[PDB]
Amino acid sequence: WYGEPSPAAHWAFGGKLVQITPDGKGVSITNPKISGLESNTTLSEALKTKDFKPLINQRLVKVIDDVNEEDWNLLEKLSMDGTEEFLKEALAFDGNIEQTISKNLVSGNIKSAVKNSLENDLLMEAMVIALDSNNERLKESVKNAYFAKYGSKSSLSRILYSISKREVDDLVENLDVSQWKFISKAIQNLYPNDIAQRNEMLIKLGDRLKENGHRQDSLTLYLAAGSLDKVASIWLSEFPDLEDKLKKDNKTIYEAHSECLTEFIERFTVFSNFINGINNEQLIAKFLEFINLTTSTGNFELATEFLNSLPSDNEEVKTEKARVLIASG
Amino acid sequence: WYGEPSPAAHWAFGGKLVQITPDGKGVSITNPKISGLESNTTLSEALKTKDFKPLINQRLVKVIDDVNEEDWNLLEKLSMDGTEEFLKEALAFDGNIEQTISKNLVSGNIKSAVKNSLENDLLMEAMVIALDSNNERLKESVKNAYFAKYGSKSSLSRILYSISKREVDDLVENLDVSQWKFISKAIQNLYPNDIAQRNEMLIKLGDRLKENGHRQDSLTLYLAAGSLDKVASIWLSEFPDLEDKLKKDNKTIYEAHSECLTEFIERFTVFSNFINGINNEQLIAKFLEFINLTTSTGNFELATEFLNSLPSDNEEVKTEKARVLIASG
Amino acid sequence: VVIANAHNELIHDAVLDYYGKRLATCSSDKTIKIFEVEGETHKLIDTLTGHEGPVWRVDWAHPKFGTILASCSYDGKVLIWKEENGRWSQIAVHAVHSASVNSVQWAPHEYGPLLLVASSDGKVSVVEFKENGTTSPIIIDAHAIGVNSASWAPATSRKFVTGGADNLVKIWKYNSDAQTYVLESTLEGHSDWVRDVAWSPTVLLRSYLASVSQDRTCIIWTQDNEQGPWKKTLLKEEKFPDVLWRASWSLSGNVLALSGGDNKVTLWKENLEGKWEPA
Amino acid sequence: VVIANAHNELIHDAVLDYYGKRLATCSSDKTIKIFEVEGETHKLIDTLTGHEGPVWRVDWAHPKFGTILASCSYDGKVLIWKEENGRWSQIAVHAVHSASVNSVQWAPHEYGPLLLVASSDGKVSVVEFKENGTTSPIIIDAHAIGVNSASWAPATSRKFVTGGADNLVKIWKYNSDAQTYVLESTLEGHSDWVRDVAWSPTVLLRSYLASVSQDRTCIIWTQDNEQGPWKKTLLKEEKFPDVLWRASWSLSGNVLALSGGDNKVTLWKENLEGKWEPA
Repeated sequence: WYGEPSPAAHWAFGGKLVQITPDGKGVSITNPKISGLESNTTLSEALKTKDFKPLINQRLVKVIDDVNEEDWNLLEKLSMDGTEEFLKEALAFDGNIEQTISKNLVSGNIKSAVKNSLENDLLMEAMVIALDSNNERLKESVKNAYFAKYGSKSSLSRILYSISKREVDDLVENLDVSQWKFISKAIQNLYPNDIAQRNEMLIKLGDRLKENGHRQDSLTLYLAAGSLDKVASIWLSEFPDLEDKLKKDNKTIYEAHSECLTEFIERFTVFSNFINGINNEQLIAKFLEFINLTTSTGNFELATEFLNSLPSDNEEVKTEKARVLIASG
Repeated sequence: WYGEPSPAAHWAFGGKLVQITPDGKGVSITNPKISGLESNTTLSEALKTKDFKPLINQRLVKVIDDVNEEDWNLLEKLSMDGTEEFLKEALAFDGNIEQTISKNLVSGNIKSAVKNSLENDLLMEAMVIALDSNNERLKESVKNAYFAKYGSKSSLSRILYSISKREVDDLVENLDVSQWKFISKAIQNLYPNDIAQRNEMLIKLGDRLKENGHRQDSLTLYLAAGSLDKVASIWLSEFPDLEDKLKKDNKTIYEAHSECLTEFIERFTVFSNFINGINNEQLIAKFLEFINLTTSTGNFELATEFLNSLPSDNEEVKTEKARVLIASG
Repeated sequence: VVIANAHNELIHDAVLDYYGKRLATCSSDKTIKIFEVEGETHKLIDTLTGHEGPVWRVDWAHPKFGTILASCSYDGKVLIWKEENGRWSQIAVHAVHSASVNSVQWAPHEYGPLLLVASSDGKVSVVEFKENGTTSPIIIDAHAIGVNSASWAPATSRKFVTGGADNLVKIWKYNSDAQTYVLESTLEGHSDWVRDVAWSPTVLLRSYLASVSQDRTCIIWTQDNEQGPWKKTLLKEEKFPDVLWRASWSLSGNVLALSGGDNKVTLWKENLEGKWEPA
Repeated sequence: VVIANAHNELIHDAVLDYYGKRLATCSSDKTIKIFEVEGETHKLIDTLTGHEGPVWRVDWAHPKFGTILASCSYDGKVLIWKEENGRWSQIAVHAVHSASVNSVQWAPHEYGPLLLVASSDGKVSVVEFKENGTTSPIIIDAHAIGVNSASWAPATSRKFVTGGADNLVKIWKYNSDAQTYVLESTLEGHSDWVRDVAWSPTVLLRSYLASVSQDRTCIIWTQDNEQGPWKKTLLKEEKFPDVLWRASWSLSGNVLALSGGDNKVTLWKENLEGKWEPA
């Protein structure tokens, strides 16, 4: 019933087993080694020495399923190579074309992205890329491709070409010639600092307004480019017609010739004053005709002034200067 | 026949008329004022005083035809206003819309040239305009229009949106999830110097891959973002299924448990070493169950090292820290 | 780590505290002795006196209530002890059984300072030691001839098992309406006085019971879920060489510490078939 | 600007030079006189003697040949005077006509120093004064009873107009095959000896000729084109009070100076109708 020898064993915290010794008067406290229950030697070692290599060899054999294997295989990679090196390896790369542009952009290779897009007729997305570049050279390649497809079509597109490439030669030549005022501003904004080139183009446009019937508009550009030669050519071609209309206006052959000279000269001289800048052989001859008219009136003073205006290369002008010279004095 | 009194009048250079006098023994030399032949008083005066107003008045009346009328009207305009003030007045301004953009470019008003283009679906040219602007503010509105229409369609168009506006939030959420390697790099370029915001997006992309069944790819991003909590989540979800795969493999209930914790722990601990930076309530519980296994093996030194990996806020973690402390020493 | 000749009489129970560091021993000399344990060294802290007969068992309380011990004797009294201010003294006295008290055990700390008490007068008493000083013990008829062992189940609901002189093992459970513990199951198997019962702390999906008996057998009673059948499992088919006295479960692992009358402890574990083998 | 009392005998001609500054006068005293003219002052430079009869007419060469002057006389000779080395001297003598030499005129400078010479022997000669000293005069029978006046057409093709005592007016053109001036046209209208003929220097599309006669009428002759008809136009419908002796054209304007035996000078211009009115 009561009171009998017994080890009366109690389990305790830490794998400790208390018991009463066989003599019944003392206390045993052991640490029984339990089958299939071991102190984790490998882990404790891997947690101090930071050496997880032996552990990997254990769990690589002790593999359960496919998913589990992939995790441990990953850890071996991570161990040998290094954490930084593996991430470079797993995040790396190799309508594929439209994918290739995507590769370029994220990799910071804007250069190859622009060419690839243009080479596969993707102009809109070639522009979006180039808009944020601030690199140039490529910005000039995207534009060339746009003008290689919609270039010389409407008027607006032709204006864009002349602003981009900064060359008005085409715009002067090929634009709608009523839009001549747009071509006027384009010159003044292309060469604010190039008088020589500015004139040549304003003349080129002026010589094109004349070829197309815009006589009044042409003289405006000839005045703006400071060139008598052209305006004189305009008026010298209108000379024999304007002379043959005074003959119909009840006037004699001489009165017609006398008046047509006087008027033309008078006009040419007034317009000469408002312009900046005389070797036109027809102009020099008309002046000469008027020299003989003015001298025969007795007015040598006015004739001398008109002889000086002409270049003194010609022998007749030289002789006519000399004639009046001794005639008045 | 021979030799008789005669005035013997000869004309001579300069309107002179020579004649023998009535007595027949002298000479007379005069300048006859001819009827229709005069000295140009106004021209001689206007050429020295440079006052062409009187001449313009004269010639305005003596006008022949229409062409001649506009020419002298022009000279009046040139006289009163001036050659500079006339060119400004004559080269001035007033499918009209497309012309307005042309007005804006030639007059250097690039500013309105873009808004006029965009307001009328001329997007291609709006880009060619801005490609030379280098002003900012405008370049963005050209992109805004492009992303308003072609923005969230294809993949590449969405990549471009994220590079321009510099936001991966949209990219992480909506882009073809197999194109995650692009999305991963776009994080490394948007935040090279912002550790906090970089990790937040790598997790979001990692989260989405898991959400879409890409287990192996999702982990790679959690490792890159340096988060145990997120990897632990993938590993706690697989746990009960992984515990059942040891039970079927000829093992007792406890054996299956006692190894499936150790396996899990061993794994996580090896992964924990290759990471930078733990409050997952479920993870805390598995760690604590492993502590109890560790102490039952007698190994107090390992148990303390695992208790130090957890936050000391939990009442059980606090008490298990104390219990091990008094047990060992 | 062996503390030889701690008592001059036969010792009946040796239990380590919640930390596994402090040791309470009791014997036929009517006294308890408390030892500090470190490496291979011990220190007698005090000899507790008061029992008017052989001390049968002791149990340590949880540290959160203090450093309290409960002992039980043939004298029929349950004395409660405390270490406060470095001195040990008797604080409470539970004398409600008219026969030898054979088992004493503090409940899970979740339930408070409750004491499960087993006696040879067929009663099992539960005692909460109130902080006001007085008590209000629950007392139930549990076993014919006497109760030898009473063990708490783990904290979930409040259950405990008993082993009796009537050969029976009994599961009890608290009820609100009855204001007491009611029988949930009588488990029949043993053919002589049940000496010890133990309810594995194992938090797992299954419950484990270790009944030990004068019929030289041990039974493990298992339960898969709340309600449902208790399954009988004989630890080993042949009978043991001598009367089994004690059974003890490990903190985690579900391992068995079985004390026999042949003075040999035997440690057991469960295998794939649900059969038992040495550990 | 009157140069009164130049000669003591009747003066037959007075001509200014190319500049309209230097005057040359000739008279019955058989001498030429050269005057410098400025304001209202004159200065006698020299007197040129050598003519053996009254000097009829004088003409100045273009300055580009030097300061030369031809003169002609009743003596039957043309004498050429120069102003080289600050003095005047006779350098050449043209003595081919067997009667009075009435008219002498220098060609347009384009041709060279050609001299047109008309005479009462009815011959008209052409003389280039060569830079090698010698001359080779081209001579033609132009008019019955004698030639009175010969004038050059303006430079274009080489033409001149003659007036004779045979009442006729004649236009001669140089020919390469005939090596001379052949007759192009005989112009009829004058009822008595022609005294002066004058071709206008007008560079216009029409050619103007002015004949003048003892019949006291002036006839303008017009030609609208090379080849084709010369148009007779009587200056005024009534005869002039006395015999007309000279006609002279303005250097530009086509104005006409007319000298009569009534010692009156009359200037005429062309109206819209093609008729002539005072100027």
